[PDB]
Amino acid sequence: FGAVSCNVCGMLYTPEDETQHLLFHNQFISAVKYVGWKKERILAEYPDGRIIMVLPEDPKYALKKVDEIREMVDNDLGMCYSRTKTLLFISNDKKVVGCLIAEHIQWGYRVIEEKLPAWCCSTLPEPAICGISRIWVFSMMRRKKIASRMIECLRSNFIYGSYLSKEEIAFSDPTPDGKLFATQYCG
Ligand SMILES: CC(=O)SCCNC(=O)CCNC(=O)[C@H](O)C(C)(C)COP(=O)(O)OP(=O)(O)OC[C@H]1O[C@@H](n2cnc3c(N)ncnc32)[C@H](O)[C@@H]1OP(=O)(O)O
Ligand SMILES: [Zn+2]
Repeated sequence: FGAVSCNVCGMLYTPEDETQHLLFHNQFISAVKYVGWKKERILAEYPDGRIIMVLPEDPKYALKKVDEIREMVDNDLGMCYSRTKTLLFISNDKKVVGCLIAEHIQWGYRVIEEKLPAWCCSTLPEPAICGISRIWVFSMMRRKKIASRMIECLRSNFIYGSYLSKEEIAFSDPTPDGKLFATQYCG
């Protein structure tokens, strides 16, 4: 062996990999700490937690909380923020186990892109599509159908009174995990 997987941070490190575990560790535990603000925007309750949503109009403490989770997600993986919404899964331990950021696109044209291993589809844009920019769940909580619950809550609530359909959702170019999570839906 010689390499480790941290039991509270999830990273696998070791040189210079441990001097990078410290910085991500500190960024992690400080990011996932959810105190529990008043009048949170719960979309669904669960035995293993619940799903809140934050909007760009919310208090500063909620927004700054989201940018620090976001900034944590990006380093764990390596645009216009006024139109986003962010969903967070919190554990019963008052910790954030899942994050999903989706942009409301007003000017998106359906296109088909040829890709052997660009055609227009309409003269007008689609009325509303939900672009998923970030989908993240903490490694020691993965494979527990909790991103699936963030999509299910995404689609029930990203636009009040309507239930997003496969046509009405896009996403940014995925990772292997994002791909492995997507073929869930394709079919
Ligand atoms: C930003 C972009 O748009 S791409 C960014 C993608 N995010 C990441 O890569 C971060 C690291 N990965 C993760 O956080 C998670 O693996 C996510 C976000 C991809 C999905 O979270 P998960 O909780 O694991 O997904 P969830 O449990 O809800 O459903 C996963 C399903 O995907 C399918 N799947 C198959 N293989 C895998 C795999 N290796 N990993 C994940 N899902 C898989 C399964 O059908 C699985 O359902 P099942 O467990 O009942 O068999
Ligand atoms: Zn650690």
